[PDB]
Amino acid sequence: SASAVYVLDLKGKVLICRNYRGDVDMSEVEHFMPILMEKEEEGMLSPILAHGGVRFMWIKHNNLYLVATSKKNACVSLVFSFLYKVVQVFSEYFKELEEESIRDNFVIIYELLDELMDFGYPQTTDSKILQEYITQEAPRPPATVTNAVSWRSEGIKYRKNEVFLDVIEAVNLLVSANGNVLRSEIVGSIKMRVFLSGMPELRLGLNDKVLFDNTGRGKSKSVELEDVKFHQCVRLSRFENDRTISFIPPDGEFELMSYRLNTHVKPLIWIESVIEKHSHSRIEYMVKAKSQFKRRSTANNVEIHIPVPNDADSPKFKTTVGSVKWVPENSEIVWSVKSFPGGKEYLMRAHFGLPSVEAEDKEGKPPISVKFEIPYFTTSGIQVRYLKIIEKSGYQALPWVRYITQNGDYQLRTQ
Amino acid sequence: SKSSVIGWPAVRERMRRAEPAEEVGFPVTPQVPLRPMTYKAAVDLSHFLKEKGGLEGLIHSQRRQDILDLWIYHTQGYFPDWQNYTPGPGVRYPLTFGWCYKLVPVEDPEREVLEWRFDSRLAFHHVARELHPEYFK
Amino acid sequence: DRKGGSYSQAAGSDSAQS
Amino acid sequence: GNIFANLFKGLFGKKEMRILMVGLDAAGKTTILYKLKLGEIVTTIPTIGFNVETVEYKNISFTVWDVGGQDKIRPLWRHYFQNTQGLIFVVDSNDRERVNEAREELMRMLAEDELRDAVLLVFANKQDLPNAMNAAEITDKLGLHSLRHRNWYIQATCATSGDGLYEGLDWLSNQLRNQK
Ligand SMILES: Nc1nc2c(ncn2[C@@H]2O[C@H](COP(=O)(O)OP(=O)(O)OP(=O)(O)O)[C@@H](O)[C@H]2O)c(=O)[nH]1
Ligand SMILES: [Mg+2]
Repeated sequence: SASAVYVLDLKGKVLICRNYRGDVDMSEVEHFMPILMEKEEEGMLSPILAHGGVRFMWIKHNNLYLVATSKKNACVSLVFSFLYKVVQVFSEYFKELEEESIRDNFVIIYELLDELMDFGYPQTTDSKILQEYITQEAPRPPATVTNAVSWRSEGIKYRKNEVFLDVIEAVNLLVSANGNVLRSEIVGSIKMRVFLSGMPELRLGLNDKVLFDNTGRGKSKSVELEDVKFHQCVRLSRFENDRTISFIPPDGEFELMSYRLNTHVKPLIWIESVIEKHSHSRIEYMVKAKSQFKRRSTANNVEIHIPVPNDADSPKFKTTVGSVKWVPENSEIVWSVKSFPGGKEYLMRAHFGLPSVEAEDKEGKPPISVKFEIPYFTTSGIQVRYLKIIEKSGYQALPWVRYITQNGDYQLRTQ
Repeated sequence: SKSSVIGWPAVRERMRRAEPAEEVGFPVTPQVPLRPMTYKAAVDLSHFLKEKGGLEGLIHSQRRQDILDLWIYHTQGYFPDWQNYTPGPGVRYPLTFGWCYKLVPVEDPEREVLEWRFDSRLAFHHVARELHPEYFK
Repeated sequence: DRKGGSYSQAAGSDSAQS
Repeated sequence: GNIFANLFKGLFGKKEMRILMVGLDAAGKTTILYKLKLGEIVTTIPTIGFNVETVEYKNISFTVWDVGGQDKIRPLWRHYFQNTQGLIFVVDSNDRERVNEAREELMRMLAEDELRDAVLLVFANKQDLPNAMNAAEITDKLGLHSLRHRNWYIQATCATSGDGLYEGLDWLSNQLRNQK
């Protein structure tokens, strides 16, 4: 129940404002900046502000804060969802999200803001559907918005029918300083770029553990996805009935399903790091990286970030494989490895100086995070079984998909 | 299939060597298609096994079945899920339609000795589907 | 070619489940 | 890469080296530094802070950083331990009561893992009174032979006369430079 959706800037100036109900004065935005400054300086800053009887709930963008004022007991989750949809629409329409496009795309920005939400209740949020009625370079609105299918425009024709899938894995490991992993969860991400003719009804089929158990084949390798979040095109009733994933793919790239299940296996990359930091004399980084993944998979662009001292200077890196560089901007040693074959072992021996004068305040111990990304390797073992592409006209589709394994929240707690 | 013919003798020898009663990860061949075994493909595989021998009358074992499924997946790209048998006790029919292979007693269904027996009626009659309509959807 | 694993063709449905 | 310029510079002398001047107060450290730099016995007030000078001998710039022996300046010797290659210890053989304090200070300064490549340089200062010990009694009392991985050398230098300074400089050059 947002009262006025406005876009701020880094200097407190409102780049664009669009009131939806008018129950909140437009002058309340001026007090948002002092309130945010006071909250930040006292540690009480939150995404949802409160200027007396009006709450300023907004998120932080790349360069401006999309603060949406409200007065009644409006849904905070609804406001956040509307802000996220607006950000996604802006990203789809404008390749950059900064002040350069706010002051240059006002003619289309105002129209998009007016069409997106009326009276604080959003009605249209599909970028592809919205691009057929509001353009910066007007006909009647498309029937897709009025029709039930609001995520697949009818009449789309292509020379070929090729759909590219992307099974992107997110290996997140929360390893404590004691050497044990606390939070080790893998979140799947099935992002497909559907490019077909017409409005095909894709029938996604995978080797799900529940599906295998229901069919009676609960004995082979099946992915045990604890949480499965289907897209808007995916029919919730069909999935709830008999695990049938049937939905109409959209035109372009979109996220169909987002699996998320816990992982009880050993980490793909094991980092054994030591800190022989002398008392204001020197420091040693005996960091060893052990690859527990399969030898047939190579972790391309492996970047194990080792947090070095903030005031360390004149550092020396004695590694074996991969270039090691220290970035003073990040205050850490980036153990960058181009190709990391499975089962390999890279040993590094850091050595950096330290000023004689001790630091005035503590700096903390940021966790060490690795940036391993091994393509063609599915840690969860989930494999796509079938993709039922059915069209009324009748055509031979050529679906495609690739499996990519990377590191998500794979941080290692320091000592 | 020259590759299938070559792999049939080695697969049969490995199955015979394994008695009737280390590397982590799931590597995938780049560009290799993966899909469930079809009824026609299952029928062709059953016919080839019957003609070449080594599968009809062999003692059914978990290790031998797993090795055969892995070899079939490696040589054809078929998932190792269509080589399933109906629950016992007694004669177990193939879960996938078109398969000509079935398990029959040779003497709890787990301790019962079973052997692979060719059955041409499996490719035409859905014995497994009729026995377990719920499992077939 | 493509970084992150070469794209592989997908099947149409579970042919082994009818 | 090419090292022709380095070879040309080394053909006529390129190495400079460094040195440190630490010890108890009134131990002849300032007078020794003045004699090494100028060559005269200059009377100066106690070193509240520190004195930095350089000595050019044998084509090597022997920079000397005098450090006082004051109580408030005793723990300040760690400031010069950074980017330091040499260290010279000035003993006070004329102060029997301060000999133990000087030995304790030398042991404390020698018990740091940052100062490991600095070879020991014991200078017998105030070598003009009959109460001064020899070059072995002072070393035996200080236990210089028990300093593992430490190259120490005891030399007797007279502040008023200046004898033995050349021998100490030659020993320091031989310990620092390992060429012809
Ligand atoms: N007359 C005489 N006095 C000496 C001799 N050797 C050392 N001293 C004493 O040592 C002191 C040397 O002090 P400085 O030259 O100013 O420098 P320092 O040795 O670091 O002493 P502080 O400045 O107090 O730390 C003099 O005041 C002398 O009293 C010597 O050979 N003859
Ligand atoms: Mg002095």
